[PDB]
Amino acid sequence: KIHAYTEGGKPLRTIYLPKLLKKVFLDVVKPNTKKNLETCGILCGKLRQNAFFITHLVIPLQEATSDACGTTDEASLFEFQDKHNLLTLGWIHTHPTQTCFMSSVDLHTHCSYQLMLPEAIAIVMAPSKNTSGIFRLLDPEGLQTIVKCRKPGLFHPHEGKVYTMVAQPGHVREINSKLQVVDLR
Ligand SMILES: [Zn+2]
Ligand SMILES: [Zn+2]
Repeated sequence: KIHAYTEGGKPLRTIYLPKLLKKVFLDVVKPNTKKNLETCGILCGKLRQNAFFITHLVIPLQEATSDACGTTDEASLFEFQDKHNLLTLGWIHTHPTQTCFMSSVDLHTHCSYQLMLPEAIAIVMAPSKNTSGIFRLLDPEGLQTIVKCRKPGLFHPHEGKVYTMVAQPGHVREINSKLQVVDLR
């Protein structure tokens, strides 16, 4: 039995993550990584008995670059999530050649995730360098920094420690659960 807490003491509910998810996602977006392109996908699922279970990897309509990859139809995703009663628990994306780390845009993106949902996680694939990582912002020091950060330019550095890695064991907990990929493209 694990109880995890935030930098400021808020308790963190567990997130159950399918062991298959990471490689399945890497497979689904292989067309972009072999083409050296960033591909993101949304981690959805249910609140059941005070924990979150990730049940769906939703791949949104998106615009992929070598360095970022936002969603480009937020409405089709919301329809889909509303239809199937699916909360957002985080997201995952590929760094095709780059290392395993949270880029500057990656922290601004995750910031609005972790604001909606304190437990939210960002998963990062580095398929060339053969690494992955599950990250979150520091709560509150790191959210504070990124909410105050209206500074410009998309690789802009950040003051002090901004993000960290969900720990092992943690509030993220890998299990052998079934998995559904939903490709919205
Ligand atoms: Zn990134
Ligand atoms: Zn910034």
